[PDB]
Amino acid sequence: GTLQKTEDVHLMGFTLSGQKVADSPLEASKRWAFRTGVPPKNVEYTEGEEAKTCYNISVTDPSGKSLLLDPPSNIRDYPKCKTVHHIQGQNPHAQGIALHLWGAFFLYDRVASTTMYRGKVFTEGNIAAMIVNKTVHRMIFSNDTGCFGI
Amino acid sequence: CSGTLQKTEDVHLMGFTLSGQKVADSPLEASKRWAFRTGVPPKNVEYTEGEEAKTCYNISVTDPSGKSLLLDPPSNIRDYPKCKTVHHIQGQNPHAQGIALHLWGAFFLYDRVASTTMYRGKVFTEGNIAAMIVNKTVHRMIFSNDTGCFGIL
Amino acid sequence: GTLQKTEDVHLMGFTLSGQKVADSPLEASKRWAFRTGVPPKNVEYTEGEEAKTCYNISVTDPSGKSLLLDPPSNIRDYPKCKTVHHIQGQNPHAQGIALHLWGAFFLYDRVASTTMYRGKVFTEGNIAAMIVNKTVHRMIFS
Amino acid sequence: SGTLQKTEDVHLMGFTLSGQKVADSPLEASKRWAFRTGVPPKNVEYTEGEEAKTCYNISVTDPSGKSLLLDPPSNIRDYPKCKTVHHIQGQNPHAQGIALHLWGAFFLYDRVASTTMYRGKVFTEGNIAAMIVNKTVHRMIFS
Amino acid sequence: GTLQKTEDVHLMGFTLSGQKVADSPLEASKRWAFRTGVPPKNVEYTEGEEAKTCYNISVTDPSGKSLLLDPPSNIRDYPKCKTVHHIQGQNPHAQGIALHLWGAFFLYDRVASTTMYRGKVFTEGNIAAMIVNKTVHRMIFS
Amino acid sequence: GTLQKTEDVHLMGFTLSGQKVADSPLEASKRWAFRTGVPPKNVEYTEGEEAKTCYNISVTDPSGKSLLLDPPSNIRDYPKCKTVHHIQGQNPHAQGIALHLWGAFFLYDRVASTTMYRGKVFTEGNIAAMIVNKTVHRMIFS
Amino acid sequence: DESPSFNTSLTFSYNDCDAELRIWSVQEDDLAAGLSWIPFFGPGIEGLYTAGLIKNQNNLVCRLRRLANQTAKSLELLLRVTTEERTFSLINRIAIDFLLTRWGG
Amino acid sequence: DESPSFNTSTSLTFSYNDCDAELRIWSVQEDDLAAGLSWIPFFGPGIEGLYTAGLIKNQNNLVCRLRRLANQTAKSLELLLRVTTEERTFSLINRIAIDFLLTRWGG
Amino acid sequence: DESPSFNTSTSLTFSYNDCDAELRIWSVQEDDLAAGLSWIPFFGPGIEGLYTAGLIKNQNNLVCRLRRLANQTAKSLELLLRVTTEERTFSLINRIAIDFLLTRWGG
Amino acid sequence: SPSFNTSTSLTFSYFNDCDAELRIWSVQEDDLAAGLSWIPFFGPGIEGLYTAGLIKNQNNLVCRLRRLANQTAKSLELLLRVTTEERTFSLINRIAIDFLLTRWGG
Amino acid sequence: DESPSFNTSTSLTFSYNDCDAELRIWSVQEDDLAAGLSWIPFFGPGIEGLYTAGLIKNQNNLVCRLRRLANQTAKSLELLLRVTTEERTFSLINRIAIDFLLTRWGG
Amino acid sequence: DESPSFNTSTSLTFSYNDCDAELRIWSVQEDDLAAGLSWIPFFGPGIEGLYTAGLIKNQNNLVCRLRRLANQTAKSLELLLRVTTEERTFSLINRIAIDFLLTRWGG
Ligand SMILES: *[C@@H]1O[C@H](CO)[C@@H](O[C@@H]2O[C@H](CO)[C@@H](O[C@@H]3O[C@H](CO[C@H]4O[C@H](CO)[C@@H](O)[C@H](O)[C@@H]4O)[C@@H](O)[C@H](O[C@H]4O[C@H](CO)[C@@H](O)[C@H](O)[C@@H]4O)[C@@H]3O)[C@H](O)[C@H]2NC(C)=O)[C@H](O)[C@H]1NC(C)=O
Ligand SMILES: *[C@@H]1O[C@H](CO)[C@@H](O[C@@H]2O[C@H](CO)[C@@H](O[C@@H]3O[C@H](CO[C@H]4O[C@H](CO)[C@@H](O)[C@H](O)[C@@H]4O)[C@@H](O)[C@H](O[C@H]4O[C@H](CO)[C@@H](O)[C@H](O)[C@@H]4O)[C@@H]3O)[C@H](O)[C@H]2NC(C)=O)[C@H](O)[C@H]1NC(C)=O
Ligand SMILES: *[C@@H]1O[C@H](CO)[C@@H](O[C@@H]2O[C@H](CO)[C@@H](O[C@@H]3O[C@H](CO[C@H]4O[C@H](CO)[C@@H](O)[C@H](O)[C@@H]4O)[C@@H](O)[C@H](O[C@H]4O[C@H](CO)[C@@H](O)[C@H](O)[C@@H]4O)[C@@H]3O)[C@H](O)[C@H]2NC(C)=O)[C@H](O)[C@H]1NC(C)=O
Ligand SMILES: *[C@@H]1O[C@H](CO)[C@@H](O[C@@H]2O[C@H](CO)[C@@H](O[C@@H]3O[C@H](CO[C@H]4O[C@H](CO)[C@@H](O)[C@H](O)[C@@H]4O)[C@@H](O)[C@H](O[C@H]4O[C@H](CO)[C@@H](O)[C@H](O)[C@@H]4O)[C@@H]3O)[C@H](O)[C@H]2NC(C)=O)[C@H](O)[C@H]1NC(C)=O
Ligand SMILES: *[C@@H]1O[C@H](CO)[C@@H](O[C@@H]2O[C@H](CO)[C@@H](O[C@@H]3O[C@H](CO)[C@@H](O)[C@H](O)[C@@H]3O)[C@H](O)[C@H]2NC(C)=O)[C@H](O)[C@H]1NC(C)=O
Ligand SMILES: *[C@@H]1O[C@H](CO)[C@@H](O[C@@H]2O[C@H](CO)[C@@H](O[C@@H]3O[C@H](CO)[C@@H](O)[C@H](O)[C@@H]3O)[C@H](O)[C@H]2NC(C)=O)[C@H](O)[C@H]1NC(C)=O
Ligand SMILES: *[C@@H]1O[C@H](CO)[C@@H](O[C@@H]2O[C@H](CO)[C@@H](O[C@@H]3O[C@H](CO)[C@@H](O)[C@H](O)[C@@H]3O)[C@H](O)[C@H]2NC(C)=O)[C@H](O)[C@H]1NC(C)=O
Ligand SMILES: *[C@@H]1O[C@H](CO)[C@@H](O[C@@H]2O[C@H](CO)[C@@H](O[C@@H]3O[C@H](CO)[C@@H](O)[C@H](O)[C@@H]3O)[C@H](O)[C@H]2NC(C)=O)[C@H](O)[C@H]1NC(C)=O
Ligand SMILES: *[C@@H]1O[C@H](CO)[C@@H](O[C@@H]2O[C@H](CO)[C@@H](O[C@@H]3O[C@H](CO)[C@@H](O)[C@H](O)[C@@H]3O)[C@H](O)[C@H]2NC(C)=O)[C@H](O)[C@H]1NC(C)=O
Ligand SMILES: *[C@@H]1O[C@H](CO)[C@@H](O[C@@H]2O[C@H](CO)[C@@H](O[C@@H]3O[C@H](CO)[C@@H](O)[C@H](O)[C@@H]3O)[C@H](O)[C@H]2NC(C)=O)[C@H](O)[C@H]1NC(C)=O
Repeated sequence: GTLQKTEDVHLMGFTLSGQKVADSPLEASKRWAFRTGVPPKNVEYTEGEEAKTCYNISVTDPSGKSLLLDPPSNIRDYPKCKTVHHIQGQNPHAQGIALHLWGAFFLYDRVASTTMYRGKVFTEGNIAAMIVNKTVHRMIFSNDTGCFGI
Repeated sequence: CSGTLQKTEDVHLMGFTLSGQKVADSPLEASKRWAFRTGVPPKNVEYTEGEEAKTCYNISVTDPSGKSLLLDPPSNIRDYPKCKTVHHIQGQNPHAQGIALHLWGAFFLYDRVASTTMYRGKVFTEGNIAAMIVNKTVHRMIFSNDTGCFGIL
Repeated sequence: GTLQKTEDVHLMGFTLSGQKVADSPLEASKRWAFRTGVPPKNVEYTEGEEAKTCYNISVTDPSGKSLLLDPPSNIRDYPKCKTVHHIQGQNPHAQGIALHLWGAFFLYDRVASTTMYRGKVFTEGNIAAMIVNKTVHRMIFS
Repeated sequence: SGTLQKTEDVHLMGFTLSGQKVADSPLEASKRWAFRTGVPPKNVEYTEGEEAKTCYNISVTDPSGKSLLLDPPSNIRDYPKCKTVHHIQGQNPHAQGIALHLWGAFFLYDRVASTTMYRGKVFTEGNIAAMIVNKTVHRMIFS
Repeated sequence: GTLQKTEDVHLMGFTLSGQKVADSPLEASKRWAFRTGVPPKNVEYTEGEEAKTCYNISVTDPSGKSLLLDPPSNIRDYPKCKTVHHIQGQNPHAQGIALHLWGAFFLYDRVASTTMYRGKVFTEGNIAAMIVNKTVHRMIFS
Repeated sequence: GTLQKTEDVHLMGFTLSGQKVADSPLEASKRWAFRTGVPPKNVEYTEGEEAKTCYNISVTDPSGKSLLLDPPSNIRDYPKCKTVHHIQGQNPHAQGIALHLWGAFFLYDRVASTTMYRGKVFTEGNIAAMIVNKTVHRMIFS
Repeated sequence: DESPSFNTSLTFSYNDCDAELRIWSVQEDDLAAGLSWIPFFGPGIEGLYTAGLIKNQNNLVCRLRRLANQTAKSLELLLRVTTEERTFSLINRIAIDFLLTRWGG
Repeated sequence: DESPSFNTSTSLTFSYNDCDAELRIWSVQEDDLAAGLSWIPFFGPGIEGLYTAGLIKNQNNLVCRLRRLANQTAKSLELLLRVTTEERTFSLINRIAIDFLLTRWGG
Repeated sequence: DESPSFNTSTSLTFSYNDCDAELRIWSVQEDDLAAGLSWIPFFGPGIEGLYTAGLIKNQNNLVCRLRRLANQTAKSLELLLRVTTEERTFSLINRIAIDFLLTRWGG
Repeated sequence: SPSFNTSTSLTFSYFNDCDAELRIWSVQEDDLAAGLSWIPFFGPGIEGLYTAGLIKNQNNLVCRLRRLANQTAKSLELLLRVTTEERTFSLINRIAIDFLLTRWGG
Repeated sequence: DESPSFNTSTSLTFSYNDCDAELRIWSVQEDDLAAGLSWIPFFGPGIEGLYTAGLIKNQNNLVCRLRRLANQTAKSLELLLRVTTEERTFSLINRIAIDFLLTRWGG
Repeated sequence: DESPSFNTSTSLTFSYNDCDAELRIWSVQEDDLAAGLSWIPFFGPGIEGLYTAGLIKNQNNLVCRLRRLANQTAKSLELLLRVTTEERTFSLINRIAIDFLLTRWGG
């Protein structure tokens, strides 16, 4: 094809809410699990979709310590959300880190992650790669419950 | 002698939100302006138009027995029309009784109704309504769980 | 002219049967239709004409629940009717509230409505606002 | 002629019958009440009113055990100032309808005058009057 | 020009003092401000022009703490200076982090930043990108 | 001279145990020294070699604290080792950063460093680069 | 929302017609009874209405019918704006509109 | 219904036994309607304590004609309430204000 | 409470930072009569399609003074709503129109 | 990683469960320069950096970008398994080198 | 910083005693796609199960050339780490790809 | 991020007063390797003696054409850093090396 520069290679994230996947918090929470023995990985993308549903979640132990990882300095909240769901929960017999069962990504501000970070608003989605031209891009552009617990 | 009132359908009474007043509208900080009190009846007033709000709130507050401490909505209470972000918070308060009230003077705005209290399962915002007179020509010229919620005093 | 007291205004309700409009129950049933997404409304009127035909209509689903709304405490039967028709039926593919296709009003006792209530006798008509004082009212009346 | 400059300059004050030298002991104050079917009840808002001398609290039930009085709306509250509250428990077997006043007077409650008697609420008997007084004259005469 | 290896890309950084920019500290403070909401960014550069003057400036508050960001482990003191001015100051009406008004960079030892760091010798200047191979760089320098 | 895709590169780690270098802990301690002022550097590789000897060494001062640097989050133990030697020592006259005399790398889980980290099992070896495709790799690897 | 006024030869200031117009109206002679203003001595719901007839002397019945037929278009847009589903009154609005347009004229 | 205008002269000018001279009434904050944080309902008076007490003096034969006004207002008021069909609370001061505006514009 | 007038030419003269210049609002409708049958409720837009969007421009500092005006009139509106006892929604339009008719008589 | 070329949005050259409406947010650097607005002090913060826009589904473009959101996830997870650095990974340069590698070579 | 390339047949082509003939390696396997769910991290092998062992046989005396390659690769790569300043991750595979693309297509 | 070149003879030809004529520079070592042993990190020069000093002379007014490159590089590099999210160090050498090849193989 045609590739003249470097910053015309775009990585944009598409949410699962625009894929006709039902994402109410009472039943979207069975796509998440806990596991010991895997590192967390991050990847940087550029643009993204407005998200219909976003989640701000906290999972604690019976002793009061959060089971989610501490967020790094480059993790921010997701930019545009239409609905933010606040969720508090506890789990006594799960340890490790949080993972997505479908293999999808936890989208943040231009960072896609394979784990869930404490106190940050995310969504679920997948990032996609493409190459556009400048003139083409001018043309086509205008405790609640025992959550988790496998 | 500015007698610009000719007929009564010049109703133009906007309800302006507090998010454009440079008041903090995060859900953690907006909860400090709300408290429960008994002995005050609720009052509603009718507005006809208003701003498009930035943040809006879905709030349910229960007791340890499981009964919601917010009043049931009348048949004219509807969800607020324009909200860029709706915040859904479920919490509980074990030591507060009465109804919910605002500590500044601002009204809980709904679809064309400003109230002094919150209702069960309805999306609101904060704001103050203002009454003013413009005719048709000028308006056509311009136009286009968590627990410890509400703490205590 | 001039208007002296607040009670000198009147809102008379004139029926469609005086407009030489056919009023058989089978022929008047095509001006009524069901629709969701609109609230019902009521308006007070003072007096009006008594209709030639009035209707008492109950419409239920096949499971037994009537699709029409329950009447509030201010709704009463229409005062004077020459002929009252009792028509009942069913409609399985109707949901929402009842509305009038021509934009007319369902007249009751001093309340005109945009919807049709359960078990109350109504008529079809439109109301009009007009100002006559008591001085020349008895010249016209009787 | 007339000095009416604001809409809230119109006062509606309700005066009790006991200030009109009308007998108000419950033995001969029960002959001004009766029961009737076919009349809807009506309510009217007023603003302020006279401190009452004697008020009443009346529950009337049938021998089947149900009250003949109406269920009070959320608007209806107890009368503000009563020096003496008479509590009467009675039973009428052959009455039906709503309670009405024979003299045409109103059953006064907290800023609501009604044509009927409600259940569990303390009322008085009185009549309301409308008049226009501004701020300065009211501060002069009101004390 | 055509380069044969990736190493040939050089990034020299030239200071502002070569443009006859006034560099007395009593007037340089208007090229610095404080602002909330802008994250800092670092760029690695290979080599750079030294400075006629260098600064070691810490800003304190009435509460006693430093309002400047702590340096990462890659931040070092500037290599070559001629006259460094060790300056201690105090500013009670500032919040956020420090930024340069002209868009210039706070040069350190092979790291250029857009912010100030606590207790580090820096200079003010920009960086430029270019390609010279070994032969042309050998007929110069020597 | 053929590289179709970017994962045709390979960086393998080769240990000195397979080169017949004397790798008993008595004579392997004089290839290690301490020096101040040199920052540590590390580089990531892909595949490696099973080592005959691996080492697990923590050295403390007379005041009790270890002289070795705290390993980052990405540093892990070496994957496969046939023999692991555990040595606890003490050196009061030296301070600084542990370095290698021969220039060989301290190998960990896909990280070759120029320094020694505490609590992590390493080995000694170098890294090398090659360009093979899948067709050669399926017939060279058992 | 049109509102014509009559005159004391009757000047009016703002097929599909039936000439015979009969109405029911709220009682006026009941005020002169003396004791019938009391709700207990009142007539009730059914006996509250008197029948009467409006004569067709200057074709006012037909213009009243078309007045209703064009008034129903203006009134229903007004009912669409309000948020209340109970009985809504329009007497005060017409009176205030008459006072507001009387000042200009 | 009818309404008099109890106004000052600048003898006292009025407008359009069975009596008790002492008239002690309850009212809604006789003066000082505004304060720092009293217009808010959370720091408000409450439903049982927003009523003040006053005593109207009978100085120009004032209470007696007000009682005779109130005892005759009911003839118009019950007939006014008979016509309407709504059974909730019914405001009336707007009707009196519109009546005043209609009657004072006599031509 | 307060109510300003906003007139154009016979000039944008009025009668009787900490603000945003942009004011995006929702209104009912300017004129739906051009459709022809939109006034019939069965052919109407419904609840979700009832409103239209607009943008009031702050070219003569109207928006900031309106935001100040709402906070100034909130106190008087709470003091007005305290006196009434009905918990249904209360319409203020006739109150403002009667107050406008009573407040000016000089000419 | 499966790449995708939007050439001409007619040409769709490569290396239900769909929604036609695609609103996006991005950093538009065309109007971001604005004279002297590239200064970090004369600039926007975190809340205000982004724009808004819509993508028209001309030749069924959104419904194939979502199938692309499927078909590049497995390769991206297998790519992130091999690496060992736990912070964010730059990926644009890898695609840029791969384009020239599969363009001309052996 | 050399990078040999091997091609099949002419046995391998190298193109661009103190050495052990035996060379066993551990590697990250690429045949995990046949499972269909092993690419998900929750269903993956983890840290200890990530590796697959194998043996590289000596065909054209390539083991000893690799061991001699590794000994003087460090001679240049120590300087390559000397020039840079950051104390952690440096993937050199992009550097080798760019140098290979510049070397054989200079013009 | 534009970059000049080194085209000499067929003087210096550069393909894309208020200066200082003198320009002496510090650089990373070019020929530290002289005994074959200084490349060891233990036998390295450290951080104090790491840098070598020299002088760059003005032959064809090169110094002004490098000092005037400061505006048109810092104009774009701020917008380049605004896109990325990391506060770490960020190398640009691979970006320029890719971009030159992307420019050269446009046709
Ligand atoms: C009209 O618009 C104005 C602004 O233009 C709004 O005015 C605000 O009104 C609120 C009323 O609650 C004021 O809040 C009060 O502030 C004081 C302390 O707050 C801060 O004060 C200084 C600010 O620098 C600092 O010391 C520190 O940050 C403080 O937090 C106190 O007087 C009040 O505290 C009261 O409540 C707390 C409950 O937590 C208890 O301690 C006590 O009850 C105490 O009395 C209160 O918080 C606010 O300051 C005003 N803003 C400005 C800018 O003046 C109006 O509200 C608005 N009207 C509306 C919307 O109707
Ligand atoms: C692959 O590359 C590696 C490095 O990466 C090369 O290893 C170099 O090997 C040479 C040659 O052996 C080393 O140079 C010298 O080695 C001697 C070490 O021998 C020790 O053991 C013998 C016992 O048999 C005894 O002589 C004695 O115990 C020695 O300690 C020494 O002569 C030198 O070390 C020190 O000796 C004395 C102190 O003991 C001092 O006076 C000297 O100055 C010196 O410090 C010396 O080291 C060399 O060190 C290795 N490294 C480097 C970087 O060159 C491999 O040879 C190479 N392989 C191939 C096949 O090319
Ligand atoms: C005021 O009074 C006038 C009469 O004086 C009323 O006007 C009537 O308005 C309705 C509006 O719906 C008209 O009904 C329409 O009539 C047409 C039917 O066509 C038949 O009739 C004509 C003439 O009689 C001939 O061509 C032929 O006989 C046809 O068979 C159609 O245009 C309309 O049909 C629409 O509705 C049906 C049912 O849903 C669907 O097919 C379509 O939606 C279609 O658009 C419609 O039925 C009526 O004709 C008018 N009357 C007269 C005499 O002209 C006003 O309504 C009244 N105002 C109020 C407020 O009550
Ligand atoms: C890029 O190339 C340019 C080519 O000119 C080099 O030169 C400098 O460019 C910068 C950026 O434009 C200049 O800085 C600005 O210059 C102006 C100064 O003029 C005022 O001052 C002089 C005497 O001091 C008087 O004529 C008179 O008072 C002028 O008003 C002003 O535009 C700027 O200062 C003002 O900026 C704003 C606007 O009001 C205010 O906030 C400030 O407080 C201040 O008043 C600004 O200083 C600079 O003057 C040029 N230097 C020379 C010697 O000409 C750059 O070196 C080069 N590189 C960069 C920018 O990195
Ligand atoms: C999502 O929910 C979490 C909590 O579940 C919210 O995080 C909370 O954020 C507030 C505001 O920043 C934090 O308060 C601050 O904490 C420290 C206390 O030392 C201090 O910096 C400040 O004084 C302030 O009080 C709070 O600690 C934090 N809670 C947790 C558990 O991390 C988060 O803000 C929510 N997100 C959104 C968008 O609302
Ligand atoms: C604000 O939050 C409330 C929380 O209650 C939301 O109301 C809830 O809305 C959902 C979705 O419509 C309702 O679920 C549905 O209810 C019935 C009965 O089960 C049925 O139609 C469906 O099967 C479905 O489950 C839920 O009942 C309802 N909750 C209550 C108490 O009524 C509300 O939607 C939120 N507001 C917004 C704008 O999102
Ligand atoms: C119009 O039609 C409706 C029915 O569609 C008629 O309402 C019916 O009226 C009768 C007579 O009052 C009711 O029967 C009585 O009901 C209760 C128990 O439900 C009780 O008082 C008596 O034992 C007696 O059975 C009947 O329930 C009611 N039906 C419905 C569905 O409400 C209405 O009378 C008709 N109106 C006219 C004017 O003909
Ligand atoms: C006028 O007489 C009525 C009828 O006797 C009185 O109403 C009664 O008030 C008492 C005291 O508040 C109520 O008792 C309460 O009921 C429930 C259930 O037990 C609970 O909240 C309390 O534990 C308490 O016992 C009683 O139910 C209520 N009766 C009725 C029929 O509503 C009224 O208080 C009298 N007014 C006065 C004395 O001013
Ligand atoms: C630039 O100014 C900074 C201060 O703004 C100077 O840093 C200071 O350097 C001295 C001398 O090294 C430090 O004292 C030493 O610190 C530690 C404390 O644990 C310890 O090694 C010694 O006991 C000694 O006290 C001092 O702490 C440090 N101050 C700060 C705030 O970091 C810096 O030296 C100046 N640079 C130049 C080139 O002048
Ligand atoms: C390599 O050698 C180091 C020498 O320190 C070994 O590190 C030591 O490992 C043991 C066993 O895990 C640690 O003991 C544990 O420490 C904490 C705190 O007490 C707690 O989890 C357990 O109760 C247990 O005592 C020990 O602290 C640790 N030493 C240091 C200085 O960190 C390391 O295990 C060796 N590696 C292998 C593979 O053998």
